[PDB]
Amino acid sequence: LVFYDGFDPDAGYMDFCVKNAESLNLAAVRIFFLNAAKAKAALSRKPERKANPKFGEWQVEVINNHFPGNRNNPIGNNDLTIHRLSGYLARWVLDQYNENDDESQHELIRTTIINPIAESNGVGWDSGPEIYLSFFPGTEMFLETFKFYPLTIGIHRVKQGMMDPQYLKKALRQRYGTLTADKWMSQKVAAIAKSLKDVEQLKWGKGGLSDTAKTFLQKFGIR
Amino acid sequence: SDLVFYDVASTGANGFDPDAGYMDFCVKNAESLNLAAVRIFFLNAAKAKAALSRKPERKANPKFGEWQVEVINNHFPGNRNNPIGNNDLTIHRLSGYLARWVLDQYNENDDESQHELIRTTIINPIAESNGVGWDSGPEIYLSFFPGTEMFLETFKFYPLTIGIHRVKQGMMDPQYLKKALRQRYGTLTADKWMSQKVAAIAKSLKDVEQLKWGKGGLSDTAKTFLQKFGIR
Amino acid sequence: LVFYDGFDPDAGYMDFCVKNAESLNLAAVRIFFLNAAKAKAALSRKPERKANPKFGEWQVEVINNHFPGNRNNPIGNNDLTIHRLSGYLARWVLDQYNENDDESQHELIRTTIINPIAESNGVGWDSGPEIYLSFFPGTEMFLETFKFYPLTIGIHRVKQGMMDPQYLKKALRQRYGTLTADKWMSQKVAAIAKSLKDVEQLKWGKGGLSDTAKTFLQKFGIR
Amino acid sequence: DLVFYDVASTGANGFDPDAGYMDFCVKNAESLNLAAVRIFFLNAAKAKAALSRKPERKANPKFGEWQVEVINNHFPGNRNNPIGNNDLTIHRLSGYLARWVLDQYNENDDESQHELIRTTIINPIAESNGVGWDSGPEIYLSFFPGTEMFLETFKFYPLTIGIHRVKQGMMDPQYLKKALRQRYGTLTADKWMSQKVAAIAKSLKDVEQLKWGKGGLSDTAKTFLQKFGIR
RNA sequence: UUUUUUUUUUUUUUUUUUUUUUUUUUUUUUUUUUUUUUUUUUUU
Repeated sequence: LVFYDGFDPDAGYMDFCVKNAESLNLAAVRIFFLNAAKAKAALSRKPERKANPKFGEWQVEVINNHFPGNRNNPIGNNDLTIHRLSGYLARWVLDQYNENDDESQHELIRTTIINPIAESNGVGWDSGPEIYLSFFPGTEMFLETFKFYPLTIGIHRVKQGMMDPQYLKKALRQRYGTLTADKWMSQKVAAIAKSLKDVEQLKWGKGGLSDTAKTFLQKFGIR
Repeated sequence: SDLVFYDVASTGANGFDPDAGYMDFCVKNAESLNLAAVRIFFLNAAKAKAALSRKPERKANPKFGEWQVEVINNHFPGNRNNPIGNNDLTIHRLSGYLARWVLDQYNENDDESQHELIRTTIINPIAESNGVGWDSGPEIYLSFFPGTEMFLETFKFYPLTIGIHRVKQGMMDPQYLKKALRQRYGTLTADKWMSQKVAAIAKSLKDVEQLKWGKGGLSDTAKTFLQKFGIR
Repeated sequence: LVFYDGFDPDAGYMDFCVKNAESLNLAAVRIFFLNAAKAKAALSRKPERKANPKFGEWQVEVINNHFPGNRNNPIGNNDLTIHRLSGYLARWVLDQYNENDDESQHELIRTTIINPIAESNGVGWDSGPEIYLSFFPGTEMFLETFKFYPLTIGIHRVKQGMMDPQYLKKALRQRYGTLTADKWMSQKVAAIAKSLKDVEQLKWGKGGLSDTAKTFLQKFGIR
Repeated sequence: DLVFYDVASTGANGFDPDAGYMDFCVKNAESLNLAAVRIFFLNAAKAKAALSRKPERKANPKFGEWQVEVINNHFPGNRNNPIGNNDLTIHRLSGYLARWVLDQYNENDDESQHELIRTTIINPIAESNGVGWDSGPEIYLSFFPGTEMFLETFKFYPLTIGIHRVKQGMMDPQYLKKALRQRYGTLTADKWMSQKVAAIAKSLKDVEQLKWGKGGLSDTAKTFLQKFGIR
């Protein structure tokens, strides 16, 4: 009853890869990305402080504070949330891709791994492995790795009134490799603007069902 | 809530024709059907869904009244990708096939005695739970069963438009409409019937919109009673 | 896998009184009726199937299906919900009152036991023990005991657009002692109409939120 | 946990916040300063939660280097413990101190001392709706709880903030009731609700014209984002 | 359908208690894809 008055994800990734490089494969991760949603829900229902969900055949200790009451429980730099997984695991896939040149293996990834959030906006692997994987949440942790895309997708989304600005706040504090938010907002402006044009010219069309159906339903007042 | 998650494949197409599966079904079963059997089913459908999501077996054989049948189970979490041939049965597909079977019965004759029996016997909890009864029409009453989006023509678009009205009122999550929107109107693609049969649909909607949408109906004696005290 | 095709509160009361006559007193009950609300809330947050809430110093096993998902879990004729307590417990108070003639004890009840729903409509013990206690939910289970008041309050409420009719449905199926809904709707019409006049002439303004305030808030688009 | 207790029935007592405020300033003016208070306002909710564990009737918490005798009935069992119009709860402190800060600001027109105050003292709730000192002192501090004790002094803002909050469905209307029974200096609610209606609607318009974000965003971020056509 | 269940109504008090609570490479709240497939709301 008496009163007075630093998380690095690059580090967290090395930690995470170490403990799990062993147990990972495409089919496991694929299944994670599909149910990233489903678990956010369930964990909000569970009152517990931790949980060990299983994706396919890869169980993992994640911290739960999706439950209403836990939302403010502090978290160590090696701890996992679904968000942090989504980020780390996205980065993993990219690393799997750049590992090699194999068109056969590259095609396996584009076949196995699938990103609903991206596909829901008509964006596919053909657009770019970076830009594709940037739609997964948690990629704001690795702006240099993902070429500002996780940011600029957000920017572009906010510009079209499809996202509440307050969801950018996560990304705007994050580093660019070894630069503070305050520094790179100043230095990397053109680079960011390049990375936005790149985002702008994607097809933001397909994904929202067929076009016929899009419109049909609009006729009877819906979205 | 036991936080086990699984794959969800693509395996595109499958070309499932419900009219095809329906005939195969009537052939194999017409023999063993009757209002008592079916009546029961429609009341224990959701019951049977829940119970199959415990039983880990791939196939099951439930029994309604005195009618047993081979259904495919993948209500159970792990089984949700088990592939299904266009003659096989899920609860869903039965609910659709049987809903149509009942319609055929009604339309078979104009016997006021047999229609009597049908209204009286068979019952759609979902319809009644929106304050809707047989008197609104047969086609519209049975369209409230799930599975009837397999036969959009046969039920005069009502399965689609019920869904649309449901969304328009924020009574339903739009994900659940998507089922219908990929279905056919007898011999058309969605792409086609969405383009052409728009007027026909808006009619079907108007009909659905003019139903006594109550949620939890009342008894008829209660209204005439309350109407004594100036309530209506 | 194989399929085919009624709760009597008079009985449920005897069961309930038996198991709890022992542990009850005014100060306990009083506290229940105050937090009847607060528990409806909390139980909706708890995912569990049962709960043992404590009112003052009287703990009790009640069935929870205030949680969204449990709402359809079937319930035995001896089981308690808050609603069924509220009813039973209301009946208990009346029985306490008619037990005796003691003006001293009668005054202890009017002092100890308090009904917000009644007082919020300006209705107090002076109106009648029956009519007062009829504002408590769950009294529809005992229409004969509470002289059609639980019903007619509802009727009168609906007449003044202060209640959605659909809340009367509970009461309209309930018995009058040993008569079906279908029978007494026919036979007891005058009696009901007497019990409604009785209701009509109470004071519906006082006790609640002051009329000045009612309006004030309306001016800034509020009720 | 579901452990329900009884409820107070006694009425009116007399708690005159202007009275209790002077007694308080008298007893404590001595020991107060921006550092102490600054701290309080940041650990107020912290202290609430901690007192609802400590079963004692009274407590003596300390902020910065300022200790004080508060009355605890955050603890479940204690919620009916009766309180004299000179005693302190966290709530009443929040109100008293919010007023103390205002007196400080108004004491002079020293741009140097106002500087210090804006810089030091900080209302998490105001900042967490995207509101800062620049919106005005009276309006900024009204976001503290307890300031409904002094509706005049804070230009109705404590009431109208609450109203706007409900109008937006950001708040449960039960929590407005506190204010609606309070005074406007020398009037009953009954009176000031009747008469000072225009004055209130003004105070509302002011509150409604605040930059109601929710969660701040650094000033550099806005000017940055304004390069890409975002505000 | 229901002698079921659930969702509105929960008193006065210049009283008391209960939601809001900034900086942060923290945390939480949006976006979650194709098939006349399958699963997941609707159930008198």
